[PDB]
Amino acid sequence: KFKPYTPSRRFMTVADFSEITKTEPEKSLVKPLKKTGGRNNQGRITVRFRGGGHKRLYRIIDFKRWDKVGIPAKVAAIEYDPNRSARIALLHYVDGEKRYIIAPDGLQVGQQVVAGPDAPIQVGNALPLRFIPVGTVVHAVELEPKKGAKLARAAGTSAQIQGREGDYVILRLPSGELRKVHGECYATVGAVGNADHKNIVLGKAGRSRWLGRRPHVRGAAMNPVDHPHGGGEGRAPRGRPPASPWGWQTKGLKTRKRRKPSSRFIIARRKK
Amino acid sequence: KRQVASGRAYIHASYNNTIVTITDPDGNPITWSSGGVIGYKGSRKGTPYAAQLAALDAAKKAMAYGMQSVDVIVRGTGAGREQAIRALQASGLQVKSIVDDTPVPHNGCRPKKKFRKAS
Amino acid sequence: PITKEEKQKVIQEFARFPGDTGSTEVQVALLTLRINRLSEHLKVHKKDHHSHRGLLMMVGQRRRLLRYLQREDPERYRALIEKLGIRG
Amino acid sequence: MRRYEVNIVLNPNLDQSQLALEKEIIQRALENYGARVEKVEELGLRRLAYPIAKDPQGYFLWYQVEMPEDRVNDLARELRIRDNVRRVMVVKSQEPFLANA
Amino acid sequence: PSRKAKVKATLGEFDLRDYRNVEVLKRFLSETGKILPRRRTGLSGKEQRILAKTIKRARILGLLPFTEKLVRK
RNA sequence: AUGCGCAGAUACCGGGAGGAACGCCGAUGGCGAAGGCAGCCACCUGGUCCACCCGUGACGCUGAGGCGCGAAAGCGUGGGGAGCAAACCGGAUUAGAUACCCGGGUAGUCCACGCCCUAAACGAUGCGCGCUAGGUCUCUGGGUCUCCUGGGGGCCGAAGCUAACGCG
Repeated sequence: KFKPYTPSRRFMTVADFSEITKTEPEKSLVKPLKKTGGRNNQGRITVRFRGGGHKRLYRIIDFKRWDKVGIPAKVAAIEYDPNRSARIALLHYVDGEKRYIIAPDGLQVGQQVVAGPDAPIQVGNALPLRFIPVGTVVHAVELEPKKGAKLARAAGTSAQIQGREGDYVILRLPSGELRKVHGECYATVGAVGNADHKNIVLGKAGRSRWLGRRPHVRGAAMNPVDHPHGGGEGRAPRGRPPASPWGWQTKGLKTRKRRKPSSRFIIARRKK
Repeated sequence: KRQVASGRAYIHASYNNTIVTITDPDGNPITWSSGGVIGYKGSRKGTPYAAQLAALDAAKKAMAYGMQSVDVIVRGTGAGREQAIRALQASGLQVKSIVDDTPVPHNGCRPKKKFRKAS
Repeated sequence: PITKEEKQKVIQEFARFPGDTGSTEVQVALLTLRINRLSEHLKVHKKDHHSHRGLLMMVGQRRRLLRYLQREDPERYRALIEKLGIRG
Repeated sequence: MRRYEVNIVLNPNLDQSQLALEKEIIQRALENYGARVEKVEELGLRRLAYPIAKDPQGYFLWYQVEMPEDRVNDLARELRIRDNVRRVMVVKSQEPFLANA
Repeated sequence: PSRKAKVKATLGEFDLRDYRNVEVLKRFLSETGKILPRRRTGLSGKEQRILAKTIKRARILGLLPFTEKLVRK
C-alpha cells in the first residue's frame, strides 16, 4: 500500500515530465468524513489569487492521542485524502473504532503500534515528549499540551529531538530552527511518509496547476493601474514593491510577539 | 578563594604558543597563563622560555589559592614543553604525579594541507 | 549452503556406476547444482561482480566439458542433457 | 543448525524479578528462533576496562548452543532489542589452538 | 631483535581460541593498552594474526581498554 | 596580518549530536582477471594451497570479434556534509601575483539505484607449457620437519640475453 513516485508518462505530447504515484491500498476511504465549502471567496469578501478546486472528497483526521492512550492499533492499512502532503493510514483501534492517522515512515499494514503513558519508542507509536529518547524523530508534535497535534509536519519529515531543559524539550523543526515544548506535550513517533511527492513533475501547466485547483498570479502585470509595480511598458520597475500595497520581500513580520523569545532560537534560515 | 590543597595542573602546548592552568581535583579551574599571557605575541609565545614564565604565573596564583599539590595533565606537545614543565617542578609549590593524554586521534578526519603533506 | 551429503547422494544418482568417484557425469551434476543455487543467490544481491565473474568462468568450464561429451559421444550425453534439464 | 557461543552482556543495575523476566525473554526468544542451549553458563556480574553502558561494570551471560545458522543475525537483533543488552555477541563455535607448547 | 623482556614464555600452552582470558590477554597490554608487538610476543605470522583477532574479540565485547589514559608519563 | 573572544574565547570539567574514519596491532606481510580490498561480529560466496591416491578419461592451450567487470574526477534522482575542501571571499605578496602561506566557506567528498570505462591501468613489459647452478631471506600447506617437499612472495644471484642499462 506504499506508492510509486517516478512513473512518468512518455512523449504523449508535451504531457512530458508527468510524475505518477500510486499508494497500493487503493481502497476508497471510510465512514468518517464530510466535505469543505468552496473557499477562496470567504467571510464573503473574496481573497488570494489562484484558487479553483477540482472534484470533491474532504477530510476529518485524528490529531489527538491521549484519547485511548493505549488501545493498540493495527494499521487498518494505507490510503489518503484530497488533502495533506503525505498520505495516511486508516488505523484500527483494537476496541472496534478506527481513525485516520498520520502515515509515518513506511510502517506496515496490520502493524501494531499505539501510544501514551510509555509507548515503545518504535516509529508509529506516539508519546508525551518527555518519553523523548533525545536524538530520535517524530512529527505531528504539539507544544501546549491538549492544544492538539500542533505542528503537523505535513509530509514534514522534520521533528528532530534535540536535548531538553526545564519543562521544555528542544526540537529542530522543518524550517531549520529549534523551538521548545513542555515535555508532557506530545509527538507522533518517527517521521513522515512523503517527499518524493515533493519532487513530482507535472505536464502542461494549465492542465496540471489548474487541476491542482489553483489558477494564477501575474505581477507588475502591465497596466499597473494597481499591480503595485510598474507597467504600461516593457521594463521591470524599481521602487522595490509588491501587490496589494506591499513591502517587497526582505523585511520582518514578527514583533514583541511575546511568542518569539518565549522559545525557539536558530533564527530563520538554512543552507543547502 | 576555595582552597583544596591538591588538584590538577594542565600543560597543553602548541608550537608558537603554549598554555597551562590550575584546575581543582575534579576538573574546573581557577587561574592560568600562556605564551601571550606572558606579555608576548606572534612567535615567542612558543618558547620553552615563555613556557617557564607562564608556568611561573600559574604557580604564584596557584599558591594564591588553597592549593599547590598537583597531577600534571599532558596535552599535545609544546616547543619547549620542557623548559615549561621544568619551570613547573621548579617553583615546586609541589611537584606531584603526571598523567598522559595528548588524546590521540585514531584516523577519521584528513587534516589541512599542513599534515596532508604527511600522506 | 554447500550440503556435502545430499551432494554425494546425487553424484550417485548420476554416476551410472557406483564407482564414479570423479567423472564427466559428476563434473556435470556438480557444476550444475552449484551453478544454480549459486546463481539464484546472485539474484538476491545484485553486486559481487568478482564472484559473479568466477561463476561465469565456471559455467563456461562445465558447458565445455560437455562439449567434449558430445565430441566423443553425445548419445549417452543427450541422455544426460535430458536427466538434468540445462540447455533446452 | 550449527553452533555458536552466545556471549552477551546485559545491564548491571538490574535486580531480582527483572533478572527473571528479561533473561527468560532471552530464553523463549532463543527457542522461538531455533536456539536451545548446549552450555548454560555465565560468570555473573563483572567490571570492564572501559566505562561502557555509562557504567564500569555490568552482568555478563554466556551460553553456547545449537541454532538455525542464519537465524543468528535475527535473534541477535531481537536481543540487542531489550535496551540493557550492553553488548550482543555471537561467534561460530571453534576453540582449538595451543600456542607455546 | 631486542631482548631483555620478551613474553612468548610468560604463559605456556595458551589457547588463542578465547576472549575471556583477562589475565593472559592482559599480558600484552603495556600502558595505553596498546598491543605489545612481534617485538614481544615473538609469535609467528599465524600468531600475531589469530592472537590479535582475539585481542580484538576482547576489546570488542569489552573488558580491556584497547588504549587508556596512561598514568606515569 | 588575520579572523575569533569581557555580550568570557582560546585552556579545564561534565553532558548532547552527528558524519567520517578505523589507531597499536599490522608487516620490508596477505587475498584478488583488474580495480583494489581491512575495528569485530553474523548471512550468503568465489578464487585458491597441501596430502591418499581413490574417479573420468586428453575433454586441452588460444582467443579476433562480442559479453560482464572496475580508480579517482563528473553526471542522474533520492538521502546525508563532523571534518576535509577546486570554486568564491578575504588576509599576507611582489613592482605582479589570480598560485606556493594564514584566515574563511560551497560544490564535491559519503549511502542507495542508475550513468560514465576513464588512464605513467605499471612490473611502462599478453597469455598458455616445458628445458638451464646455486646462494639468502619470508608466508604458507604435507612429512623420517640438522631438513626436505608442493605452493607463494623480496633479496643475491653462472651461464646467457641487450646499443646499454639491467633482466636473471
